Amino acid sequence: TEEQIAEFKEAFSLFDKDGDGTITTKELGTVMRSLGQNPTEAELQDMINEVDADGNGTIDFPEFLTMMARKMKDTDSEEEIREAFRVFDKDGNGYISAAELRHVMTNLGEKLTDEEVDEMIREANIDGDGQVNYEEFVQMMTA
Ligand SMILES: [Ca+2]
Ligand SMILES: [Ca+2]
Ligand SMILES: [Ca+2]
Ligand SMILES: [Ca+2]
Repeated sequence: TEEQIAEFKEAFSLFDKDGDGTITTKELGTVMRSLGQNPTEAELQDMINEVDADGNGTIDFPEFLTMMARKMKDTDSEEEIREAFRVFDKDGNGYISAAELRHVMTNLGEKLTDEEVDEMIREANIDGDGQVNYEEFVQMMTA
């Protein structure tokens, strides 16, 4: 963890421009900008409120660190799921068709008829294209 807080410390300093130990809507603002995004003060204020646990109006290390921890898990999630999607989507076309789910389902040890695969697509197909896209996929995986 020692070398972990250090890493986190490094990330915190980019934001803490004047090094007083807190991040302000203005400091958050200059970083967003240096990144090519010019948020309004109102949008900046919402970004701070979300992380500000004690309501003093700024974010300190412990608050950042704790925001950061939780969110690093969820990006390690979206990434596992973004993976499975890619193995399913044999023709990297953005969509999982019946032919594709059937092929991979057979490699998982289940030989399904076209009818059973059809039923799988249906169940998860929202926009009704008869295909499963990333969006439909995650809702199917997670929820
Ligand atoms: Ca500061
Ligand atoms: Ca605070
Ligand atoms: Ca495909
Ligand atoms: Ca669809």
